[PDB]
Amino acid sequence: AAQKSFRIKQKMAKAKKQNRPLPQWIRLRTNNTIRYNAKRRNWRRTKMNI
Amino acid sequence: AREITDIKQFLELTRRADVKTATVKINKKLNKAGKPFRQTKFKVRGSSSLYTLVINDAGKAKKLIQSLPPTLKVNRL
Amino acid sequence: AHAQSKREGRHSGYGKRKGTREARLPSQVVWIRRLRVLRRLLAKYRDAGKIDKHLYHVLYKES
Amino acid sequence: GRVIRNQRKGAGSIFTSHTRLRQGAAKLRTLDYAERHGYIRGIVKQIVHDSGRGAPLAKVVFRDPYKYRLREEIFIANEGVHTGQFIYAGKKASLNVGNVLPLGSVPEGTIVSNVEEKPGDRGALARASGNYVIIIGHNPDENKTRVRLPSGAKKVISSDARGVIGVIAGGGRVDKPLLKAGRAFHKYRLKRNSWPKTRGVAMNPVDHPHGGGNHQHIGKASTISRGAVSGQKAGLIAARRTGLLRGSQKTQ
Amino acid sequence: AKRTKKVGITGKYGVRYGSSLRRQVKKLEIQQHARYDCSFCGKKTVKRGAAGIWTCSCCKKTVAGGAYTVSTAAAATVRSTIRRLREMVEA
Amino acid sequence: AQRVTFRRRNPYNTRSNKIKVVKTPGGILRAQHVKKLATRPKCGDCGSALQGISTLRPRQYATVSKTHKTVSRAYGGSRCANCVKERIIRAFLIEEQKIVKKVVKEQTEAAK
RNA sequence: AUGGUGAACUAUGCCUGAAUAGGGUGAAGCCAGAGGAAACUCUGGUGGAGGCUCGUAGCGGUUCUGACGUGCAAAUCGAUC
RNA sequence: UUCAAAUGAGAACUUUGAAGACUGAAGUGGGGAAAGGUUCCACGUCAACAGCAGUUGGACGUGGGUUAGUCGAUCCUAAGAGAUGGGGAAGCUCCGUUUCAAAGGCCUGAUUUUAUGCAGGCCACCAUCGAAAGGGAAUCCGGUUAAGAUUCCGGAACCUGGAUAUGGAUUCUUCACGGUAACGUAACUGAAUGUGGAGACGUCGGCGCGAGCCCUGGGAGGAGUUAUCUUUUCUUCUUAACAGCUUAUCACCCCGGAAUUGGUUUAUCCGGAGAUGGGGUCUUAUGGCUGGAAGAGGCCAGCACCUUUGCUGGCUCCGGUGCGCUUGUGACGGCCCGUGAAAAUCCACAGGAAGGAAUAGUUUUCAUGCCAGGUCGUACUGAUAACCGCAGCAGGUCUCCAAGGUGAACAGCCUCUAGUUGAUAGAAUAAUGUAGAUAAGGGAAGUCGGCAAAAUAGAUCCGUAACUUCGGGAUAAGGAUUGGCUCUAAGGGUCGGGUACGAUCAACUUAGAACUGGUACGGACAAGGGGAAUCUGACUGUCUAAUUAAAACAUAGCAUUGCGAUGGUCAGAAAGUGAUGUUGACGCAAU
Ligand SMILES: [Mg+2]
Ligand SMILES: [Mg+2]
Ligand SMILES: [Mg+2]
Ligand SMILES: [Mg+2]
Ligand SMILES: [Mg+2]
Ligand SMILES: [Mg+2]
Ligand SMILES: [Mg+2]
Ligand SMILES: [Mg+2]
Ligand SMILES: [Mg+2]
Ligand SMILES: [Mg+2]
Ligand SMILES: [Mg+2]
Ligand SMILES: [Mg+2]
Ligand SMILES: [Mg+2]
Ligand SMILES: [Mg+2]
Ligand SMILES: [Mg+2]
Ligand SMILES: [Mg+2]
Ligand SMILES: [Mg+2]
Ligand SMILES: [Mg+2]
Ligand SMILES: [Mg+2]
Ligand SMILES: [Mg+2]
Ligand SMILES: [Mg+2]
Ligand SMILES: [Mg+2]
Ligand SMILES: [Mg+2]
Ligand SMILES: [Mg+2]
Ligand SMILES: [Mg+2]
Ligand SMILES: [Mg+2]
Ligand SMILES: [Mg+2]
Ligand SMILES: [Mg+2]
Ligand SMILES: [Mg+2]
Ligand SMILES: [Mg+2]
Ligand SMILES: [Mg+2]
Ligand SMILES: [Mg+2]
Ligand SMILES: [Mg+2]
Ligand SMILES: [Mg+2]
Ligand SMILES: [Mg+2]
Ligand SMILES: [Mg+2]
Ligand SMILES: [Mg+2]
Ligand SMILES: [Mg+2]
Ligand SMILES: [Mg+2]
Ligand SMILES: [Mg+2]
Ligand SMILES: [Mg+2]
Ligand SMILES: [Mg+2]
Ligand SMILES: [Mg+2]
Ligand SMILES: [Mg+2]
Ligand SMILES: [Mg+2]
Ligand SMILES: [Mg+2]
Ligand SMILES: [Mg+2]
Ligand SMILES: [Mg+2]
Ligand SMILES: [Mg+2]
Ligand SMILES: [Mg+2]
Ligand SMILES: [Mg+2]
Ligand SMILES: [Mg+2]
Ligand SMILES: [Mg+2]
Ligand SMILES: [Mg+2]
Ligand SMILES: [Mg+2]
Ligand SMILES: [Mg+2]
Ligand SMILES: [Mg+2]
Ligand SMILES: [Mg+2]
Ligand SMILES: [Mg+2]
Ligand SMILES: [Mg+2]
Ligand SMILES: [Mg+2]
Ligand SMILES: [Mg+2]
Ligand SMILES: [Mg+2]
Ligand SMILES: [Mg+2]
Ligand SMILES: [Mg+2]
Ligand SMILES: [Mg+2]
Ligand SMILES: [Mg+2]
Ligand SMILES: [Mg+2]
Ligand SMILES: [Mg+2]
Ligand SMILES: [Mg+2]
Ligand SMILES: [Mg+2]
Ligand SMILES: [Mg+2]
Ligand SMILES: [Mg+2]
Ligand SMILES: [Mg+2]
Ligand SMILES: [Mg+2]
Ligand SMILES: [Mg+2]
Ligand SMILES: [Mg+2]
Ligand SMILES: [Mg+2]
Ligand SMILES: [Mg+2]
Ligand SMILES: [Mg+2]
Ligand SMILES: [Mg+2]
Ligand SMILES: [Mg+2]
Ligand SMILES: [Mg+2]
Ligand SMILES: [Mg+2]
Ligand SMILES: [Mg+2]
Ligand SMILES: [Mg+2]
Ligand SMILES: [Mg+2]
Ligand SMILES: [Mg+2]
Ligand SMILES: [Mg+2]
Ligand SMILES: [Mg+2]
Ligand SMILES: [Mg+2]
Ligand SMILES: [Mg+2]
Ligand SMILES: [Mg+2]
Ligand SMILES: [Mg+2]
Ligand SMILES: [Mg+2]
Ligand SMILES: [Mg+2]
Ligand SMILES: [Mg+2]
Ligand SMILES: [Mg+2]
Ligand SMILES: [Mg+2]
Ligand SMILES: [Mg+2]
Ligand SMILES: [Zn+2]
Repeated sequence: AAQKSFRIKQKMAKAKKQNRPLPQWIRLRTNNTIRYNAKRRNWRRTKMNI
Repeated sequence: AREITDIKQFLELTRRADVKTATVKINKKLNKAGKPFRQTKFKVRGSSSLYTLVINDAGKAKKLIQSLPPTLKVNRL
Repeated sequence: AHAQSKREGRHSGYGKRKGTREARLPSQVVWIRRLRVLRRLLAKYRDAGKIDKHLYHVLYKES
Repeated sequence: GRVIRNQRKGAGSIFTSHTRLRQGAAKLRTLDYAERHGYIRGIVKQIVHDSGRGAPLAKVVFRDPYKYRLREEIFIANEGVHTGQFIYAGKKASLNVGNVLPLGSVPEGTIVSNVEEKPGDRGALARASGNYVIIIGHNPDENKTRVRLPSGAKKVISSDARGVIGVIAGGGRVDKPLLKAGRAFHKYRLKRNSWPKTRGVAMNPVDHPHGGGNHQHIGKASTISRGAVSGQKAGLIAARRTGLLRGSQKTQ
Repeated sequence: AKRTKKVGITGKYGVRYGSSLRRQVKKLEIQQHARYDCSFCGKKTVKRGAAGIWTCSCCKKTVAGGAYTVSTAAAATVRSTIRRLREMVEA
Repeated sequence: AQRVTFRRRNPYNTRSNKIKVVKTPGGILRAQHVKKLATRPKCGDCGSALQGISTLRPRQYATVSKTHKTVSRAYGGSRCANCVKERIIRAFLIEEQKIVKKVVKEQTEAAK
């Protein structure tokens, strides 16, 4: 770390973006079933394994 | 980066095509041990060197300043 | 203040001393000091003609 | 049980030689036209330490007979040879220390080093610090020449085997007690991973023919047969006698 | 002021290894370190430089020699033998 | 009192990571990294530094005028004068002694 | 049994780097001096040797069979070493 | 740990102020390597989470933030990895790496159908991957952000590639002069081929020098103390890369010709193979002066006004000290059966193919001038909460910088700078505990056993047995002494002397003598118990991570065995396979 391949930078980038809460307007959709974001990740409870 | 002393050689720089800007600086200093005197530095920005010419003589200073090319962009102080 | 009373020689008796005499000041430093002095007094006394080269070259090795 | 130590050596894992610092291979000149019809002059340019070797090497440079340039060879230095010396290699060359000559052209009693087993193998016999070989005969028909190797064995080779007059330098190296473990240590550190040596008798049976027992002991003759098989041959392999050697050796 | 009755340089090893090995070492040490005569420029300035390498302070020649002494008994006798056998070839 | 940090990511004391402390116009201490020292070119024959020649890290010699890279004499910035003196004598004498060898053996041949 | 995955721990070798307060001892070499008929023997200095020694950091892990023993901890903590 | 304020529905726990402490530069400081990956920063914010709390957070919501020709990568090669003509193998694939291979490409010439065929001459180097600590082209200061900075802004440089003209240099003696020489210089053509050097190299020791830090006088500011005392205590006073001149131990040259041997290092090395002496040449580490550059930065004072915030002044000066400390470097010296990488890349030289002037040629290794410099990383943490240990775990995890006193000291103990003041809290102080201490008289009677604990300890001086491999044993054992204050004496530098001394400056060391005290004084800290034997391993070293550290293993030493290569020992299913082997009996292998 602290001097990364672009490969790794990329992945970390993608990761940041998946780290939002459920966009609440999905909740309103007909037949919506997704309550919250069940795949949320947090830097000190689960490590990325790269 | 460069110092200069031939008051002739200097003048020749000041008309050296790429010499657009130049600058004259003034310093209070002291003479020998007793009193002070007005020192002036003649800086010319060549394309890769800043030549400066220290005229320690207030007299030769003034006469040198009207020697300056009328087309040069002299910065005063 | 203290540091003054040192170059006045105070606070320096046997009870104020924990490094061995040699730690406090090496023997060899003493020597090099002393030898270098004799060595060069000889040179001036030679340069000056006060002493002649034959006497100087014995005093040297004798130093 | 386990694969014993002397069987793991063959795969050369941790067991290869420690090579990084060695000067290069020590070899005589390629037996070309100059050396087998006349002689050719060189200059030892340097005599120098080879890591993990007893005896110093001698960098000796020659002229290329075929191109304008200097081709440098690495010799094992004979005692006496020196920086600046001129070295002569060839059939028709002269008999002084340092030169290299086919065993044919040296009278018996001549004493030479780095000798070839066949002509041109660029040097094979007596290279170790101290060692040499003495010519003891000639048989001009089928030009063979007989010599006594360092071991004691006598052998015969082509009279076109090249040798170099003199003994190998740095002799006597083995008279100085190593004194401590660390010197053997630094010794083998530039050779190979063969030191220290656990005795097989201090091992467990999986480890060795010698392992185990409530006291330490070989428990069977330690003279193993030639016909024995890997994993069996530790001890006195094919020993034709055994015990303290009494009275002068020296082959007859 | 005679500093040691017998160990000399071998004094460094203290009590270790046992007199005899120490005596054997002392001998070869004294040879190996000692300053030698240079056959070439005639000054005593040949000191050792890793076993069998003997090279001259002033004048800068290097000679392959014995592991702890310049010339080795063997070397020399061989040098004499080679003398003699060579002579046979011109006369 | 004032201490100092490295100025590059490498945190170790390698030969290529020497540091020198320095006083800036800001009135504080700052590290400055320092190139390894250049060694002196050596004489190809005898071995000394050869005098007359500048000392630069090897690629810096292409940023310097050719007079910094030689002395005038034959084998200028390559061999050490005394060494050239020597090889000249040797060259002359050997070539002379060479002629001696030839007329002497020409004599042998017609007087034998 | 068959086919696979491990040397991020650790063991060993190789390559390339880095790290180690302050003390005690005083080996070769060297200088000057003294005795003695002689052979030779003595003294004072200099010098700075060692898998040397006191002891931090380091590396280790001896005893308390100390703490803890549903722990800080699936091996740790303290003192002493 | 404490008081108060502010905030807030709510405050032991947030923010601010005050106070009391701590880490004590071997840091609880300032940064990095691996690893994490947004934790960084702002704003909002408390449902869960931070084993009390919570208005706070590395949590939660929403956003913002990581700027390079010069820093790294990228290139190089190391151990090693691994395609290829091949050889094995039913085959997945195994072996081979320059190997039993028809292995490939540069300089220009020949073109003036034309774009590039042939003409020479070479060179036979045979992939490639493998270092963010090895090798390596080149940047610095100041300023700036909520969060980036050797990356932005400012100024001032440098390297590499490409183009190029002007000036200077050089030539009618074509390819410069000068110097006796070491060699000098702004230049001062040079193909193939060859050679040389740099890259490029152990470790310890003392000695010499540099830099930064430390200590210190004077002066010009600002701050603190002032019942009393102190011309006082504290602090500011700085100068980057880069460039011109100058500067060095070593080394070398010229003159000279040496015993009465001289010169000379702390360390005994040097001289007829030319010393001592006198005169010069060189490297430019390093430093000095100037340019950069005072216009910056630092410290003050005097006005201005809600504001952005200005504005005007000054001063930023001269010195001293050294067994100091850290680091750098030099010439030396000890050591070795240890002698302590490679390659890219750069330059030089030997060579002389060639091309070149007087009506005008040659020259870009001299100066100046023009253009350009891609891609990816750059935030932060680096740990008693940003990494690994199920976790904000007393564990583990590579490194640089390093102030004052006491002291031998990077020890311990106290401090400055910086950083903390985190660890649920309140009230009591029963038993039994854990950790820290003391105890009359006796003194191991306790106990398997002196386990634990106590005793000893620094230094200076005196004194020191058996025995021994003569090196030790040895701090053997055994003794005395030690504060404070006031004196004394000894130990150095620098200068002029025609071809005996004087004058000044700057340092703690060592010994001696008075006086002095509730006989105390290494006053805390720090800091060996000693002796006589028996058993056993020679020693230093090694191991059972996590019940065994030992007498076990190792080791030097000793002895035996096998082997001359068509070989010994060992590897492999096999092979044009492999280890020892870059080897050769002073060797490898096996006990
Ligand atoms: Mg001494
Ligand atoms: Mg000194
Ligand atoms: Mg002196
Ligand atoms: Mg003398
Ligand atoms: Mg098996
Ligand atoms: Mg190998
Ligand atoms: Mg081993
Ligand atoms: Mg054994
Ligand atoms: Mg063994
Ligand atoms: Mg066992
Ligand atoms: Mg068995
Ligand atoms: Mg059996
Ligand atoms: Mg058994
Ligand atoms: Mg037995
Ligand atoms: Mg200060
Ligand atoms: Mg950094
Ligand atoms: Mg030159
Ligand atoms: Mg020069
Ligand atoms: Mg020429
Ligand atoms: Mg590992
Ligand atoms: Mg030390
Ligand atoms: Mg001590
Ligand atoms: Mg020590
Ligand atoms: Mg007498
Ligand atoms: Mg020592
Ligand atoms: Mg030790
Ligand atoms: Mg010890
Ligand atoms: Mg101590
Ligand atoms: Mg520890
Ligand atoms: Mg250990
Ligand atoms: Mg413990
Ligand atoms: Mg216990
Ligand atoms: Mg319990
Ligand atoms: Mg300890
Ligand atoms: Mg609290
Ligand atoms: Mg404190
Ligand atoms: Mg400390
Ligand atoms: Mg903390
Ligand atoms: Mg950081
Ligand atoms: Mg992380
Ligand atoms: Mg934050
Ligand atoms: Mg809540
Ligand atoms: Mg949490
Ligand atoms: Mg909670
Ligand atoms: Mg709560
Ligand atoms: Mg967030
Ligand atoms: Mg965000
Ligand atoms: Mg770079
Ligand atoms: Mg690239
Ligand atoms: Mg392969
Ligand atoms: Mg690569
Ligand atoms: Mg690299
Ligand atoms: Mg590197
Ligand atoms: Mg910004
Ligand atoms: Mg920052
Ligand atoms: Mg900045
Ligand atoms: Mg800029
Ligand atoms: Mg600019
Ligand atoms: Mg260019
Ligand atoms: Mg000229
Ligand atoms: Mg080359
Ligand atoms: Mg080289
Ligand atoms: Mg290297
Ligand atoms: Mg620079
Ligand atoms: Mg001189
Ligand atoms: Mg002269
Ligand atoms: Mg250091
Ligand atoms: Mg060496
Ligand atoms: Mg060069
Ligand atoms: Mg031609
Ligand atoms: Mg140019
Ligand atoms: Mg490109
Ligand atoms: Mg950063
Ligand atoms: Mg933290
Ligand atoms: Mg974790
Ligand atoms: Mg996990
Ligand atoms: Mg932890
Ligand atoms: Mg902190
Ligand atoms: Mg707790
Ligand atoms: Mg009692
Ligand atoms: Mg008693
Ligand atoms: Mg009893
Ligand atoms: Mg009793
Ligand atoms: Mg009882
Ligand atoms: Mg018992
Ligand atoms: Mg009993
Ligand atoms: Mg005890
Ligand atoms: Mg008591
Ligand atoms: Mg005994
Ligand atoms: Mg005793
Ligand atoms: Mg007293
Ligand atoms: Mg005095
Ligand atoms: Mg033992
Ligand atoms: Mg031990
Ligand atoms: Mg165990
Ligand atoms: Mg087990
Ligand atoms: Mg033990
Ligand atoms: Mg244990
Ligand atoms: Mg024995
Ligand atoms: Mg085959
Ligand atoms: Zn010589």
